[PDB]
Amino acid sequence: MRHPIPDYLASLVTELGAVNPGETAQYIPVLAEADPDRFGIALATPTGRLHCAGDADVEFTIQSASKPFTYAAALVDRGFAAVDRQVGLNPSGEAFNELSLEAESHRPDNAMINAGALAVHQLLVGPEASRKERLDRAVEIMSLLAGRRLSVDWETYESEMAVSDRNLSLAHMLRSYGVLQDSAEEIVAGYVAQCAVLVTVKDLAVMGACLATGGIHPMTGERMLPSIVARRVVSVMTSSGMYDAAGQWLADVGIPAKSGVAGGVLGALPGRVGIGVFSPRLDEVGNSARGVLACRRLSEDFRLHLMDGDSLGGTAVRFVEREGDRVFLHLQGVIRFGGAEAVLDALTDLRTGAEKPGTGWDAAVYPRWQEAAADRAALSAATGGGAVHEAAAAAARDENDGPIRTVVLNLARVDRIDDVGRRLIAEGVRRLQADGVRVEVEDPERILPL
Amino acid sequence: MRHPIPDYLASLVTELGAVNPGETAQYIPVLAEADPDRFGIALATPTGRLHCAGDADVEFTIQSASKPFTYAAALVDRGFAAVDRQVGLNPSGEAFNELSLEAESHRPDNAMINAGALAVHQLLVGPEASRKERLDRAVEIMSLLAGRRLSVDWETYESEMAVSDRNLSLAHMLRSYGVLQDSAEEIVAGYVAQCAVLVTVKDLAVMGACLATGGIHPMTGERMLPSIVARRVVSVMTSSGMYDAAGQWLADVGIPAKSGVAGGVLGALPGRVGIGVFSPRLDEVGNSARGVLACRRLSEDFRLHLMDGDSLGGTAVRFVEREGDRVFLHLQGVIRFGGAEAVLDALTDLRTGAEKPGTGWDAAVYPRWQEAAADRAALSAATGGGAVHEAAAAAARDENDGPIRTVVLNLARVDRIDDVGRRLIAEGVRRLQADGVRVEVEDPERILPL
Repeated sequence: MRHPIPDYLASLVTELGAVNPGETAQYIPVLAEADPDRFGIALATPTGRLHCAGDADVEFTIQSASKPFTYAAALVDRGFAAVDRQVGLNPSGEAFNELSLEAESHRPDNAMINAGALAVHQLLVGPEASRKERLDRAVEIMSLLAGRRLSVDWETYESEMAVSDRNLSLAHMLRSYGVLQDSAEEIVAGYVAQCAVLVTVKDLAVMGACLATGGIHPMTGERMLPSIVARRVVSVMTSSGMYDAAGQWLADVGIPAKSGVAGGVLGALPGRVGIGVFSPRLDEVGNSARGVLACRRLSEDFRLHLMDGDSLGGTAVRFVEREGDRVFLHLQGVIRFGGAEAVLDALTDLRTGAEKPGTGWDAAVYPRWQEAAADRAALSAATGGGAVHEAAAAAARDENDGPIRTVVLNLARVDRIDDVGRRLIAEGVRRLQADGVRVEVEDPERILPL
Repeated sequence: MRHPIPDYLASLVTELGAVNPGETAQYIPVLAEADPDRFGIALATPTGRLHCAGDADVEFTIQSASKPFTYAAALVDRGFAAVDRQVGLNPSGEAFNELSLEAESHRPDNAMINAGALAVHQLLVGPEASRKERLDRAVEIMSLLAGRRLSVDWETYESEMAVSDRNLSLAHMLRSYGVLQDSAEEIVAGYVAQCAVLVTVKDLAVMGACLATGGIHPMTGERMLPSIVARRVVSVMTSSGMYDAAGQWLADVGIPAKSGVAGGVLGALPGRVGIGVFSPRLDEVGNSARGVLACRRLSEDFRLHLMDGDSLGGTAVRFVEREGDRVFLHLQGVIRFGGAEAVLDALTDLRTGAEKPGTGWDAAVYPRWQEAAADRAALSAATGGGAVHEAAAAAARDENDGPIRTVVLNLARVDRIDDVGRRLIAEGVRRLQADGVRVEVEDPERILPL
């Protein structure tokens, strides 16, 4: 059988491809002349899968879509403090107002706008880095997430460098205020080359997947960026990626994304998917007309919306078996606060101490809640509590005859766990032993420690 | 053993409670006189748990935090089309500019600002609803999610009704532009009473949990609102809840939230938690000083950030066993696109047709990717692919001797599945049978159908 997702993409391409409104980027001859009859799309999954359709192997300059990647590198190369002092976090239109730098901050609004991107480039390696080191540091970060050595299309670079008065304007203003140190020409040159890096709809998908996983490369499993750094990048994509229309975009689509004037659109939905879309023509506000509509389709047909929750929940608890005197509690999935939290519910739901719990709510006041609670399997199916309820069960009819003396924690089925999970699950075990309960942790591939 | 989460909350209360900067809402005597020495916090989980600390049982007028609830009711009572024609989706400051209504839209920016909240109230039941029907329709929606009959503090209502010139101003302007039909006095009266509804830190937590689950009540499991309606509410909370500071807030905290001038703060992080915080004093921008700082603490200590993914992923696949000629594929958790997607990977990863797959990537170009792929168990642990890889395994060495003829899909361990999951998993099964493979669906509590 053939995977049905790519067939969905092919249908979407054909349906939305029935028309092609808008225009190709006019302010740069090379892009205005590009072939408009192109439309491709790709989805890179968290686990390493790649679905596509249409022109998804056609290279094009990434332009603005490169902004979240250089921001990432700047954060790793200089640290938050140095970068935040130069780049802000507020949404705004690309139209520039000097008043935004007059603030006691003296820094452009965010990293998605040109002025902010020029400050990011300037920060790329260190204060004593040359023009060349910063350029390939840019090319390097994009290349490392794309999984292959990328190149700069000098034809576009030269084409744009000849009509770069606006960005030179932005760079000179930024210097007067001290956000740039080197020359306006030098920083603008590096950013224009940066925007000229060539990628395909599939490179973007994979690059976006790196951000969606929190920094881990989906095709290898190695960490390319620290999760805290990726969180900030996807955060700014959502609040500023679509400028003044971000509010409308978050609600109707709900996907962190950034478009580029060459037709490309980058998407990255944490924990679920990396998206790459390509369609030359732009709408009245500068984005890829079909590129963004296609994102809206993916969101409406699949509910791939940042506000549509998809958590591990109680499913972190694979099962709870009360063999006899000992209890077997197995865990699974990627454990973070979500799973760790449920785990703590399981452990606590065993009577390993005088059970004088704090319901939290007055049963007398909420008769409905008590009734619903009376059937824990039903309520657990309606919310999504996995096998956590098997804990109250083990401590149920089974405790009527015999106390629990040993608890085995098996983590074989667990893929990974962050520090938050580790510290929480650790504490839960520390408190078990305190109840005079034996606790043995069966962890084949030592994952538990910090 | 005692659950460690509430102990964390108690520590946080004591730590952040060491100081108490800001002022109580001054523009309404009753609130300016309220006792500032109060600080409580509560967390309501998706599965029905409630952790708390400090003054979390003290009632206070919900004020602005009521806005996302009336918006929800308006959406259900009138439908998106009627409501969107009166209320926009763009962020903005509470400071009012007439220019926002002059747009061809002729509607206030969003539902979080007063002007937008007044339009929401006006729409509450129907065009022919009385002043009274709209007031209790408001009280009703908040009461239904809080799980108990709430009441209006008329003392605050009268106190505020005596100094409601600003909101009357907003209501009269909205009438001139046709966003309100009834009198300015009537709509303002209903909204001020609306803001006077009394709730505790724990009511908010639970009310917020209703939004975080996509509309399902955590203490009962019954649907209080349709998921599409909750998605829109949490979407606007994130983009407009914190006004012009939403960008900064999304990045540093990442929690959909709204504060109220009485000291309360509502939080709702899809799929993970409903939050309620109370702390009378407000900062220089009108929010609960400690209320918001406490949200920042929860986000930094637990990584309870909208951009920190927590997806079910491959864990939707509990396990894949190749008993012999038949294969057993069990599923678990709350299946949506995330799980359904992985399921489709499992099914496809079996050779039930001439295996001429589309790698998606050129192995020659990405030697690293091929190597990593060579060890599917390792790569599946590094990304978080659950037991989906057991599919390629069943179709592995095992297929060297004998083809697969029957596939059993067990959904007993699955809690629930949306339409997206149903349609996708359905299609995957339709395509299996097409390969001449027998497919038997073991679904005890008929969940599959649409």
